[PDB]
Amino acid sequence: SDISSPLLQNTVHIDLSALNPELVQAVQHVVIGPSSLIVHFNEVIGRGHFGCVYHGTLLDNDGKKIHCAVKSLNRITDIGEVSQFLTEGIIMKDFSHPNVLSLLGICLGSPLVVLPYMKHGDLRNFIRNETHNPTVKDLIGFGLQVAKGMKYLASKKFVHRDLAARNCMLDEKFTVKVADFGLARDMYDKEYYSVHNKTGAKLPVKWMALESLQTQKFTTKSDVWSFGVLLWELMTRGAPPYPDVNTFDITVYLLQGRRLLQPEYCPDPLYEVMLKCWHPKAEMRPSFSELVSRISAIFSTF
Ligand SMILES: Cn1cc2cc(C(F)(F)c3nnc4ccc(-c5cnn(C6CC6)c5)nn34)c(F)cc2n1
Repeated sequence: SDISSPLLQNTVHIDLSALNPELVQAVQHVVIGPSSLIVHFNEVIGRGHFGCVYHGTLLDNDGKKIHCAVKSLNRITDIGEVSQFLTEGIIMKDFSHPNVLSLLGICLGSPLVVLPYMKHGDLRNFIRNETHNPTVKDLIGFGLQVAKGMKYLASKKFVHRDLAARNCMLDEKFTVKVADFGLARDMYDKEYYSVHNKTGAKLPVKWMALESLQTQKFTTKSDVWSFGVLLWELMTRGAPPYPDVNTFDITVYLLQGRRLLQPEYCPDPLYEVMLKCWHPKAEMRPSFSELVSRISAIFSTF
């Protein structure tokens, strides 16, 4: 009734006055009460170009304290670009898959992206840790899990656009979740991104398909490309792709027909899968449901 004590569902109207009405109801379904979440600003567990990520404490229908990471959007200053960002990714609320990063809620100067806590961090930093010992079968299992969640996202006609081993997280059961999409989309390691200078688009050149560099029209076939590079990172346990090829001549490398070489510890049937995902004709690349068929057969056998 008042300016000072409005109901929670109305605080979407108040603190997000630049939002679509369609989107007002969308983020009205996913509001988090401030008295139900404590944000630890004492330590940052993640930094992105829109803001930092903090450890949080979400309180549910019972007092149960579920750990979380809470993504801050403080650095995006324009309260109309914020509204655009919520327009891009609120569709995450409809997604539910064991291999996909879910969204717990949006709290409320910018809003707060409340996401499940990932005990083991991102997929790349895990496979690169000296003190970690994943076998060959393990890393293929990781590439199996991302293929499933990708197959789920592909079924929603959803183009993630930035599939890479730095953008998939690991919970405490080592379930891989595709992340870095929607409200979680950001640049969590700036080194690999080119900002286009007409479109503001952010480009992960080492992971983008060849048609994506020529046109900037991302598709479901272009994530298949990014998935085989993801296979490549796993088999090299997180090595940078194309260390002898800087971003500029990357197109010259791929227009010649040259791809990433077979790693020392990648089975030939798995490296053959990589080459099919990098086919110059996008419509002839394997689907994510065909990928899950091939990788499972490779993951079981030796
Ligand atoms: C302990 N924990 C931290 C979390 C961060 C997020 C996140 F930030 F929101 C997020 N969503 N998708 C992604 C994809 C990649 C990264 C990411 C972060 N760091 N890195 C390494 C430097 C490159 C990649 N984060 N991320 C999350 F949802 C849950 C989390 N749990």
